[PDB]
Amino acid sequence: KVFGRCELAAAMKRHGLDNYRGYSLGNWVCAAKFESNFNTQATNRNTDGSTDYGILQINSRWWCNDGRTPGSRNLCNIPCSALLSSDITASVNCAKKIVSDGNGMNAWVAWRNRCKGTDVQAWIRGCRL
Ligand SMILES: [Cl-]
Ligand SMILES: [Cl-]
Repeated sequence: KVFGRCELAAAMKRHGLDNYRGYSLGNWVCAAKFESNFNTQATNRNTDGSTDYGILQINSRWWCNDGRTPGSRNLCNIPCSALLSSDITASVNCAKKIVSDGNGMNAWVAWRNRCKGTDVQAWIRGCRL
């Protein structure tokens, strides 16, 4: 599913990501834009052989099981395909675990390079939240 910007903002808010671990909702919408263009089906292979899945490009080296990343953890205890659903619950629940691990949203390289330090509130401007 390719979410609309406000559509994804409302879904994230309803799932309690807004202000989670101190990250206002625009941070999550900005990260999702650059990680996946709001497309739940996005997948990308990493150089180490792991793959990133879903709206927040959650990786199989640590967080989900895709059956092909040797030496892996599955810290969210889910198949990586659950992160590609039109229902973003699994992506949100797993993102909450990732952002609570010590490095905050710096775990998402695209958030650090393209959202951190920018006016991230602009990502939810005009949305009826
Ligand atoms: Cl915001
Ligand atoms: Cl933090």
